[PDB]
Amino acid sequence: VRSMTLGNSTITTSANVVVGYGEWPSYLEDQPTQPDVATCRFYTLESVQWEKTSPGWWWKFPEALKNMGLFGQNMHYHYLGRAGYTIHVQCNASKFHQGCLLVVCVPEAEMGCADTDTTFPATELTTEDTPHVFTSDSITGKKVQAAVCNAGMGVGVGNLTIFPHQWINLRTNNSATIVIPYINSVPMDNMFRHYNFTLMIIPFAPLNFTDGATAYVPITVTIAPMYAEYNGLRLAS
Amino acid sequence: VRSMTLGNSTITTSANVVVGYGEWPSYLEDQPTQPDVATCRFYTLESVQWEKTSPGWWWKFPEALKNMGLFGQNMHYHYLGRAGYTIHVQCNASKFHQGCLLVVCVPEAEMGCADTDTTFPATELTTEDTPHVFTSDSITGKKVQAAVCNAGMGVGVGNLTIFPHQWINLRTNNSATIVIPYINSVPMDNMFRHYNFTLMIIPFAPLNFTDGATAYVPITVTIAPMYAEYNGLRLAS
Amino acid sequence: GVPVLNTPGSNQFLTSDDYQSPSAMPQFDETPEMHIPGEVRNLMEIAEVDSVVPVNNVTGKTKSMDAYQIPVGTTDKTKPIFSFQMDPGYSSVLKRTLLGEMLNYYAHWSGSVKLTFLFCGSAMATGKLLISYSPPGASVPTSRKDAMLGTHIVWDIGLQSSCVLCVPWISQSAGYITCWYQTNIVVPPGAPTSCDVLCFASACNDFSVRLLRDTPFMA
Amino acid sequence: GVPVLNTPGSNQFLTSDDYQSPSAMPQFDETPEMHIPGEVRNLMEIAEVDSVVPVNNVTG
Amino acid sequence: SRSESTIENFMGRAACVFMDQYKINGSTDRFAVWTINIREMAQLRRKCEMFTYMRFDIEMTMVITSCPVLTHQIMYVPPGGPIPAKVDGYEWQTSTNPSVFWTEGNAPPRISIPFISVGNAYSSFYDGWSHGTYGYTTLNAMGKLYIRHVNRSSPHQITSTIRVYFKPKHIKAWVPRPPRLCPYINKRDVNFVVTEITDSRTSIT
Amino acid sequence: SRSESTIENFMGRAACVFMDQYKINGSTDRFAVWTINIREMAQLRRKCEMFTYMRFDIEMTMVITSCPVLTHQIMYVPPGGPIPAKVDGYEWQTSTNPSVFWTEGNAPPRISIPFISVGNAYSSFYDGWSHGTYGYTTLNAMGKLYIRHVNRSSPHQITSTIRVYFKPKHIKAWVPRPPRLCPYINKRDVNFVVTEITDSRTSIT
Repeated sequence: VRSMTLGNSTITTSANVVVGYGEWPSYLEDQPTQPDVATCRFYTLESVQWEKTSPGWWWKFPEALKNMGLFGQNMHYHYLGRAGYTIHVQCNASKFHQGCLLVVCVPEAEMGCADTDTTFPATELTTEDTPHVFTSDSITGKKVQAAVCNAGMGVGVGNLTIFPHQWINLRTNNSATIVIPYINSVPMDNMFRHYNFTLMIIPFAPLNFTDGATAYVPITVTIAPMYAEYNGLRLAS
Repeated sequence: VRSMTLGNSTITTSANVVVGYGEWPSYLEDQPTQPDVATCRFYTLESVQWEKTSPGWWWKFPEALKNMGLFGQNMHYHYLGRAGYTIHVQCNASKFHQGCLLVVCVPEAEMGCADTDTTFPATELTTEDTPHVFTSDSITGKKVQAAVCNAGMGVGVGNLTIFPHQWINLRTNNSATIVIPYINSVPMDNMFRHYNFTLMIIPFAPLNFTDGATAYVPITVTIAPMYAEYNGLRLAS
Repeated sequence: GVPVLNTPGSNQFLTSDDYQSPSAMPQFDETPEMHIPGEVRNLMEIAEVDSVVPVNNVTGKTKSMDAYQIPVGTTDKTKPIFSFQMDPGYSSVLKRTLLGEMLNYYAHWSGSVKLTFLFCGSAMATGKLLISYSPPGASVPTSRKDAMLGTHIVWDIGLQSSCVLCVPWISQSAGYITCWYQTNIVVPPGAPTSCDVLCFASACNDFSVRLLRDTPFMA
Repeated sequence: GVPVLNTPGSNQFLTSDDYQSPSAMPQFDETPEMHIPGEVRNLMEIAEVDSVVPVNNVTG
Repeated sequence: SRSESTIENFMGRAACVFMDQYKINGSTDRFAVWTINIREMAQLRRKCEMFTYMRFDIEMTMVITSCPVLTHQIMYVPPGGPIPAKVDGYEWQTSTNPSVFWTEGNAPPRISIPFISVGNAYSSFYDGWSHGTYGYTTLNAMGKLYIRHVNRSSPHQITSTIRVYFKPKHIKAWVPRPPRLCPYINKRDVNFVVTEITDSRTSIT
Repeated sequence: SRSESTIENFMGRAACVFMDQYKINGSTDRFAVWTINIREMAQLRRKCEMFTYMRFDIEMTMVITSCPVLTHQIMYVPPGGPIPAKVDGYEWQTSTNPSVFWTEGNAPPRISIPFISVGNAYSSFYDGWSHGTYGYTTLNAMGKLYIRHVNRSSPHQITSTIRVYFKPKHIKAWVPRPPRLCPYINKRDVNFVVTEITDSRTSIT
């Protein structure tokens, strides 16, 4: 039950870590300044209530870390940047609870609008800290088509296991760890207008319990931006 | 006068063996199970009455071994298979009998229907243990065109000596042995719907005798499936 | 100059030719290649990834998450739990997976299919399920006894939560995989009785695919 | 480029020519050759086999 | 001295196996199909029926005439390929189906087809069933050859006749077989009329 | 045995991605534009949407028909190039924009385009904004293809149809992606109708 510290933060943590595409995050006219101190500290988001009827959730990064301290602060100051995003998901469920989650990262998860003719106004995709829930049936309007069985992208939700993923089976384990080594074509991009990957958590087997147990299971997401670097503000020589 | 045993069966047996195309039967995602015990035992068919007016006979294999014990039994259980088919033909004729047989195997002996416009209903080709006789003249209907001078195939019956064959001349010898090393393009095929070769026995010089002798000569056919193998029923590792 | 004969096939556009072509902008200096994680050199690297198989694709629920969930625990032992034809192509259960959608681009494919069954019930629940595989020639078992008298694996759910099996001879009447209640799901007073099972089909490390064709999915 | 003269016989289809031809599907990977008994490399292997001669081919 | 008696010298030579015409403007008469088989020409069929199993590559050379500059598309579909039912069917645009684009006046087009069977050899004879239908297997399936004018229309009426020359290449054959005595009745089956072994003679002497 | 399952064998094959016609004499119907994208053909789009990032060179082969000797100019403008708004616009004479001059009757013209992106790979999917507009980036911009008759006029009315065959070369792909389940609604966006995972079945057994 080793607990790892990192910065001024510490989290308590089946030590099975999934490294996205087998590559670990690394560094790299042009002059990048990298802040090793801070940024790397764990940023624990608010826990989500997983219930019998919960269809799913998704977060879009780096924009989900918009208000998370110095890392979000750096996003405003620096035009360009890149990071590595260790993600810890800890279900925290009792033995008498049953369920199964897919924790998957899906880089460049372009989503489709509900009303096909028109496009969504830029805030149906993402709010910073709060997740966006999926839906059980089709929806209409100028919001993202958030129906599971398609995961908002038009692909099947069953064969969405090709991305960096982890399975949380409350029977076996309650934890997940995924490492996402900055997948992008350009070496640096603007964090505000570009979403590198979309952490979405989808229950394949729904939560179930008997009448005495707690009606929910709170899922906690923790993000540590690893090897974050930006552009150089100061003049070259 | 050496007698060879094989399995629980024994036959008494001019030790001239004809190996079809000079090749001996041999073995060979995919996993084949081969039954060495049993199967290889001699399967003696019912003897046929050869008379002055007998035009010929043919058997289609492996389907002629449909009811022959475990080998026929395996054909039902296993989807795919292949075998080698040592064939012994022993005329058993007296010195005062004269005649000449052609014992030939003819792989892929596709036959033609009597009424050219229509096709035969799948049972004019083969009944399992009983042979199909040729005819002396042309016939009509939905049965195989079984006229000798063509052997049912459209080729001449005289130049049908190019296949694996043996000559039984009652003046010289009464025995024949042919080995047929599984001629096929695909390495395994369904025994029920595919006929690998057609053992046909054709009298070139007819049987003749004087009034005191027996009016017939019984020809005995014996088949031993050699190096038979099938597909693997059990799950792979 | 040199004497030259133009053979038949000159001045034709074979669509599938591989001749060197004159570049529009030779002067252009291309951007240097950069390391991007996830280099894809083969498509059987895609088909070798396990994906959830919609076994419960009944008429009512193929537009929800319930198409993937195999309901177990509520429950006669006479009828099997599930049953589906094994071939990825032309079988609605495995037709649209990572494995099946790659195999619908190819006319001929031969290999082995690995199935993984994950029990998604409570940790306190226990029981036994009998998974029987019938070879392509053989008929589907009618009872649990006839399924036991064949190729099967008695999977203890309380002991282990995953059961892996690699099916051979999957190439192009194919094999049938079935599941039977050997033992009902035994549960304490606190844990819920009804449980779910997930399936995962993938390549069993061969899968040779030979003749590429067009997918029958997009019109 | 190189100076080239087209001789007479260019752009003709001689039916019995033996030129290398552009394959329709180069990508296609052919099935590996398998041993089938009875390899035929010459037709005089067929004519060297004895066959029964219809000497009594009278009209009837 | 018997060099020419080899299978390559015997089997491998081009023959005009398919004659057909197709109009440019006007339904199903605007293209030619020809499912590829060795049983089309009766002279070439007698040669391929001397061997039970054959293995060869195919080189075809089309000869197209006519009665503007005309361009023709010769589209070859593999044995699993989509077949067009109309001249404008989307199946002509399939990338998987290789096609040549030949414009009139140039050397005739030539397309080469490898050994595309699933098995290890093509079968000249199949003693067995599909289930069905007798004597037919899908192992010796070689595809189809759809041919049309790529031109949208012409003011005049143009009818183009195409000749296909089929030449086996790198021939390999197995299991010799007697040459066929009786004539051919149909192009799909092996059915025959009972014929005499040889021409008659007045006496035995 | 899986040689043909490689990306080059899978992605790299020519497909007829653009059909258009253009009259010789008479305004904006006298030339063809076709901004180059991989989202034109629905069959080729499904293949390029299995990978997030792709890197390839382009070899195009135009197939031009007609209904004097006709000469055609196929002008390719780079992603920063000036675009003509009329057949006689000065932009056709730009030296920077490479163009082929093909006269009718010869082998079809072939032009090859390198990897011209600013980034390190083309993006099949872009989760982000231009400022704007969602899902659009200027990194996977490949140019346009302006095609006209160089002939000043003709006494008759001539309408020439052109087919463009797009073949990726030296393909490199990254980050596999599941194949698309739902059909395509529009050629610019990724919007879809919620479709079922698979065809239904009577029961679970």
